[PDB]
Amino acid sequence: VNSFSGYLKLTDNVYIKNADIVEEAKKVKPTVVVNAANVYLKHGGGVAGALNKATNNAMQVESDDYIATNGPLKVGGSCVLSGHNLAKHCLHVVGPNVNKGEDIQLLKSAYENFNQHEVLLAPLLSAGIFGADPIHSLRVCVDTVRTNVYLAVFDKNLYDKLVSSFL
Ligand SMILES: CC1(C)CC[C@H](CO)N(c2ncnc3[nH]ccc23)C1
Repeated sequence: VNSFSGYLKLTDNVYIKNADIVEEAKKVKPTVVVNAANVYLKHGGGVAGALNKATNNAMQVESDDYIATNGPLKVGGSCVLSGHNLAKHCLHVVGPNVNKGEDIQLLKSAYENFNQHEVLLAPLLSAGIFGADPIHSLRVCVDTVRTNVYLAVFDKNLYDKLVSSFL
């Protein structure tokens, strides 16, 4: 039993809700919140920009030190950093950005990072400003993640379309 509330159950391990991931994280304070990161951990917009703003830019400061030490992530890769005031940990995961020409096949590799954590709060990878089809992203999530994932979908219209079209 966990403190996630109001989710629709899609499968044995995947749950979905129309919610702002920032507000969800502040309420639940989960062990792991997933960020829709880029390889440089530049948290300028979308989910990443919103999460960073909620940390008063502490996420960006930590991220800049991480990159200075380690260099950029791989597309499809991830790193674990602090969750600041939002969660214990933040799993920064890089899904392919279709608006940069990146291979959508890497979306499965991106979701595989979730399997290293027993429970996560997460957005749909590569959705929003990353330019991928969110229905497809949900399909890959369900077919790849085996741990317990609680998906927050910000757009209410998009949430209803994902539920109604789910197979
Ligand atoms: C374009 C979106 C409405 C759809 C998919 C992603 C990840 O779920 N989106 C978010 N989902 C949940 N919380 C969020 N906060 C800021 C953006 C955001 C944007």
